[PDB]
Amino acid sequence: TATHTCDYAGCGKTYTKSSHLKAHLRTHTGEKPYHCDWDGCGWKFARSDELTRHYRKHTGHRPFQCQKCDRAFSRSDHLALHMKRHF
DNA sequence: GAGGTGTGGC
DNA sequence: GCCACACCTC
Ligand SMILES: [Zn+2]
Ligand SMILES: [Zn+2]
Ligand SMILES: [Zn+2]
Repeated sequence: TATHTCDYAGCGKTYTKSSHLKAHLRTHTGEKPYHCDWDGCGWKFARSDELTRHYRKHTGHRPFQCQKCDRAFSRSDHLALHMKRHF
């Protein structure tokens, strides 16, 4: 039940929220509103969370620490898969 | 691990 | 719109 349809070149992809469609439309337009501000870096991204992932390459930030060993991860889904190895 | 992206509470 | 969740593919 998706009411927000993409009307670009007969794409037809449909989403549940308008903000989802607006983000998808960037695949057709090449718009990248989220700019890395790291010194000397000119990378830009269509989604804010893609920029977050990029910043963690600059900072080495790994917020998701495994509570059963010393390993840490930049993303929760990486940790979740690793945790299965403990059980 | 990384890239891409569909989803939904707020 | 922000943000992280969740899943697929490589
Ligand atoms: Zn489209
Ligand atoms: Zn950067
Ligand atoms: Zn572990």
